[PDB]
Amino acid sequence: AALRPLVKPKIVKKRTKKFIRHQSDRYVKIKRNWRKPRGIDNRVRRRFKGQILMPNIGYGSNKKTKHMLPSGFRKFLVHNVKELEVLLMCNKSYCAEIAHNVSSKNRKAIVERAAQLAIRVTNPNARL
Amino acid sequence: GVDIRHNKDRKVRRKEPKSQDIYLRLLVKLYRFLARRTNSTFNQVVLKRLFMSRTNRPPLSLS
Amino acid sequence: VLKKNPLKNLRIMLKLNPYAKTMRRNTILRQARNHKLRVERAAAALAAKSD
Amino acid sequence: SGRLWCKAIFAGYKRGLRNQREHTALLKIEGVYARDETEFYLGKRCAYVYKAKNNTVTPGGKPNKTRVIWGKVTRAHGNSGMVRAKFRSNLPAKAIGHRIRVMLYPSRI
Amino acid sequence: KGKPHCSRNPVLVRGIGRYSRSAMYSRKALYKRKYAALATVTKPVGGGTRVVKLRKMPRYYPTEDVPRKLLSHGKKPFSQHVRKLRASITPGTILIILTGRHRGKRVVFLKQLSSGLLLVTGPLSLNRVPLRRTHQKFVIATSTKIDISGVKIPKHLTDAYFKKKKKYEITEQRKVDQKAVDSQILPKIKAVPQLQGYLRSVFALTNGVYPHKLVF
Amino acid sequence: NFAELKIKRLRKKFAQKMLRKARRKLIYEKAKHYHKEYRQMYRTEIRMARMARKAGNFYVPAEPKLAFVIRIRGINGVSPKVRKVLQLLRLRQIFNGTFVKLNKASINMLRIVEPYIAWGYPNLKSVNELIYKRGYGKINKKRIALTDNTLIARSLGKYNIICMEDLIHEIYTVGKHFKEANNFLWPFKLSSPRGGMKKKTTHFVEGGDAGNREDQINRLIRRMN
Amino acid sequence: SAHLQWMVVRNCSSFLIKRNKQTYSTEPNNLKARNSFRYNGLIHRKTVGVEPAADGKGVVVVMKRRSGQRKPATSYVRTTINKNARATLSSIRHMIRKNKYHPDLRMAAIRRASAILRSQKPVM
Amino acid sequence: IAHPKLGRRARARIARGLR
RNA sequence: CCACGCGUCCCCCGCGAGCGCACGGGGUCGGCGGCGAUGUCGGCUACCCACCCGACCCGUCUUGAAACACGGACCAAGGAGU
RNA sequence: GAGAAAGAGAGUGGCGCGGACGCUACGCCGCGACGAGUAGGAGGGCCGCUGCGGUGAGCCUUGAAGCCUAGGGCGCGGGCCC
Ligand SMILES: [Mg+2]
Ligand SMILES: [Mg+2]
Ligand SMILES: [Mg+2]
Ligand SMILES: [Mg+2]
Ligand SMILES: [Mg+2]
Ligand SMILES: [Mg+2]
Ligand SMILES: [Mg+2]
Ligand SMILES: [Mg+2]
Ligand SMILES: [Mg+2]
Ligand SMILES: [Mg+2]
Ligand SMILES: [Mg+2]
Ligand SMILES: [Mg+2]
Ligand SMILES: [Mg+2]
Ligand SMILES: [Mg+2]
Ligand SMILES: [Mg+2]
Ligand SMILES: [Mg+2]
Ligand SMILES: [Mg+2]
Ligand SMILES: [Mg+2]
Repeated sequence: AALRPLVKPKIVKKRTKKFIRHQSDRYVKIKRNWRKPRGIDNRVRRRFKGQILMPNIGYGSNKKTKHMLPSGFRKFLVHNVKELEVLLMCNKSYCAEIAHNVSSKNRKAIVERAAQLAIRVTNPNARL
Repeated sequence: GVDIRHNKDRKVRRKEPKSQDIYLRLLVKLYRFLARRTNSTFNQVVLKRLFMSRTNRPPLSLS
Repeated sequence: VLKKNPLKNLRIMLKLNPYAKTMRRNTILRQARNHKLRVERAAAALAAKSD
Repeated sequence: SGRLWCKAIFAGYKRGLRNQREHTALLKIEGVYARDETEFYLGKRCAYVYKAKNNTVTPGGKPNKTRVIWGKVTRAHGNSGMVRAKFRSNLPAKAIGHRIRVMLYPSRI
Repeated sequence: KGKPHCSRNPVLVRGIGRYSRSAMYSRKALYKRKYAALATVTKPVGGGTRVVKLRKMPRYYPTEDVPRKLLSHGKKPFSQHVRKLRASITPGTILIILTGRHRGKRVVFLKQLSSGLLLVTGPLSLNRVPLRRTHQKFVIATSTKIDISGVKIPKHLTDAYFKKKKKYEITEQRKVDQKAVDSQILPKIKAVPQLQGYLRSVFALTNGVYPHKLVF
Repeated sequence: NFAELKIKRLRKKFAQKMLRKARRKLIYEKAKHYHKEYRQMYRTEIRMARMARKAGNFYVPAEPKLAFVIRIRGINGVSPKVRKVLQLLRLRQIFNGTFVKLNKASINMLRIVEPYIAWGYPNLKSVNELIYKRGYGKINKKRIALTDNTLIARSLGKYNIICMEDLIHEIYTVGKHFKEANNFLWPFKLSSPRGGMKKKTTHFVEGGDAGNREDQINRLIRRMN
Repeated sequence: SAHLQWMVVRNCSSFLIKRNKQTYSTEPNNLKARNSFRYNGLIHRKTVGVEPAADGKGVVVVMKRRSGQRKPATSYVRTTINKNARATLSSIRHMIRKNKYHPDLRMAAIRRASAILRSQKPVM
Repeated sequence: IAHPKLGRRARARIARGLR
């Protein structure tokens, strides 16, 4: 089995779809990253019915289950082995993640140090 | 809905000084405690006066 | 605190109003006693039907 | 060795004229046609049973193609014995006018 | 210490005693009943005497630990809930089992077991239904009863007797209890005409047959 | 030594327990006397109507002094005079409701607002279930739901109002401190009327729901509550 | 003093590390390794620290002494504890409790000693 | 009796008489 | 009947113990059942397709734009309060 | 936390070595009511880009920047990590 967290609440998320920016589906020049549109006759901005939704604050996640992975953990981006004695104490809440640019002969040292220190790694078998 | 007007809904006054001075903020940490935890209102006035701006606490003279 | 309903729930009602216990005792005694009295008048009327 | 489910038809979602709410099915049960008469079916497990392409499990048996979406019957609707159901995942509109079984087993009799 | 009495208030409705506080002062007779005012063992060792500490300190501490829950009151465990039947189910009632592999079959109900469940046999000579438990909710109860009050159900069969162990092979005392209760039930239901054919037959719904309209 | 400290704190804890128990006996016998007073108030009007009828004369009863006022029409498009009188009657949301004692200033304030409200003369059962089910208190301008008698007694103890049924007695028998007790009560937030409204935009006389239905408000509190 | 040093080290220190909406402090004598006034290992007159030994068994417990504050070489005292897991924790408990030596974090030291001993008994 | 200062001896007398 | 006993002066007529049940400062079970190694189990989101309800194309000037108002074929880089 | 201006105040005579979390005080927590928005104004950005002083005994030929991706994800979102 893996390394189970301390507490594992049911993570209720209010919305699972992303917010695509209005008329991102039309053009290639319009990238789908959300921009609140300042049009004066704009059908989305003034909230018509059946239109693209807007990202209000009320879609914000619960603070107890925010940034929380489906395993129950939270990430922490780790570059070297000296950044696992940091999570030596946050064993049950915060899990480690190895950076992309980190070499193989250092990534496996990170992985076996985290296996000693009982810290779950999100990507423990990355390159090899 | 409710027919409130939300114009003056937010009190404008300071919660903290706009200074990153650290001796002033340690005096704030002492008088936050004394104003929160005594019943004397001298400490609340001294808390509110450490909060202020340079042009709100003008220098009185020795005269 | 969660507001429990004093009209449905009973010990909240007694927590707010301890005389409500004797008003709701005396009225259950009253309902049962008047019920017995009306059943006795109905059975006496059936005896009058037999006579 | 016969049928143990009443026949019901998924008429539509619970809807208004310019809005529908897909969390609540409208079920039309055969034979009951009044609110005086719909009282027996409140709280019954209802189910939309459908087949598929690839095999899935079947408890108390071996895997086959058939699949379900369970639910329950919540409250009457209208005056013609129409009723509301809530399924644990919302019904596809594939199911409009197709047989939902409405069981008997949460009995109160 | 004295021998305990029972509650001198007869329960009128739930939560309300039939006698007020002064009447219960009188009935309890408080007027004449007034009043006024570990961790170490020492063991011998072949040395001296060693003061062993039981309840030792823990060997390990987890790096992060949950707090204690808030205390709430009415949330009893399952084994001490209050158990209810429906009104339509009395011992002797014929039932229509609706959910198991014995679905649709008509069955004589015996008694209300300790964990809420019903005890069941439509006798195994008739419709191949053993001494089984059945859940109250999952069962249509018809209005067909037998005069079952003069039977002796064995006292050694409860939830701990029917609860599953872990190929399933029928033990001997299952057969012995099955026979010892069927020899008491089956002649009692051959006394009612056409009842054994009813209990061998299965319930089913055909066309034009609606359970709200039909009385059973 | 602490052989004195623990017995002194036990004597203090026992003293405040005995004080609380005497307060609960006070609240009990006050609620009993209030029940007797309501019996006498209800039978007095019947007895006087009977004596007037057997003397042949008529008996105009006491013109009612306590109304319950419900805002039935929404925020949008309200004349400003009606706006100001509604927000002195503390009917801001739709389907709110406040108790209001009646006199010459108050009745005329109510009939400025009259197309926007439904107001009537509530029964003792209406006053009861409004205080028990929807009755919260404006404590330190927060809306604390009234769960104990101490929430009422810490704010209204100086008007000799120490429990919830004493608050009910004040509201129903409009007393000296009706202003203070009613203003302690937050404006009631009733639900939409179960069964419905016959017509929102017309007076009760004209086959509608606005205006002064007199004691038919006790039909309507029961289904907005 | 101590608060004066904390008002400087609280945001612009090099042991501080801020990413993934978390914050930590990688300083050499920090129980629980997190950025706080309570646990900081540089700004107090008295401080414990729990480190694994150079030999791969047991815990070196670091104490900050009282006299030589401005003398960083003869400021810290090491004690190596290479025992069972019960008496190692009992020694750290007595050392921080019965000296009345900064008892804010006796339990944090016991957690950290236990986590080191967990990591120091062999792997599954 | 039930208000604190003036009913102090009264509540004390009831508390003694309960024995 | 939310009334408790004693002792005295007056008038008119302050610490008793023990347990236990719970309509009592927000859910628990000290209750269970199934299927699981080459075909199944879980992944809302992201790939395709289907169905129902909704659903006019953006910017802009406007009292009012989907307009039979003007600008816009598509894309990459540059591009405007210094 | 308790309906009631203010002391679990001091004085003078008649065995077992045990007790969770916390408090980046710019932190953490508790109560209530509230949430429309063009022109506009303000706040917060652990949103983003390029360069400089510090710093991470940072990363990198055991493969950095970039680019592609039906893969796993986080955040209301800007975006970001794999
Ligand atoms: Mg336009
Ligand atoms: Mg417009
Ligand atoms: Mg609103
Ligand atoms: Mg506004
Ligand atoms: Mg403003
Ligand atoms: Mg209008
Ligand atoms: Mg209705
Ligand atoms: Mg359409
Ligand atoms: Mg233009
Ligand atoms: Mg122009
Ligand atoms: Mg024009
Ligand atoms: Mg304009
Ligand atoms: Mg045109
Ligand atoms: Mg033209
Ligand atoms: Mg033009
Ligand atoms: Mg053109
Ligand atoms: Mg560009
Ligand atoms: Mg807004």
